[PDB]
Amino acid sequence: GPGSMTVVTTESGLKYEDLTEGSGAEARAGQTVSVHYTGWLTDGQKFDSSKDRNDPFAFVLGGGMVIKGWDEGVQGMKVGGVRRLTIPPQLGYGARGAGGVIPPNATLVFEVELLDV
Repeated sequence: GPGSMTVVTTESGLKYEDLTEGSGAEARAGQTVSVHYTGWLTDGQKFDSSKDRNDPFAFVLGGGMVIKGWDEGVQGMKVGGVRRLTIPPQLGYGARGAGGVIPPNATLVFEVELLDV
């Protein structure tokens, strides 16, 4: 209403939006935690959903198997927290893209949800 639909952008260029506040503990650099990522196309079509495959992305805050948006969200989110990270095709898959599912010049959205720390 007063300005909740705001858009944040880091030095990298990516943009994300807070979905829900976590009701547990916050993650810390060097700590291992398990989170779920929900892929979404520019139209809103879910091309990827680890939640459906029960394959939660578990890693330590500070690794190198994720993107700035992920790290940034991990260094602040808490157990049960929900954060939507939106990254462009230039800072995401690349000018090459995946293939049909996620072509170039197409922004991709990912929903990160903290499961446990």
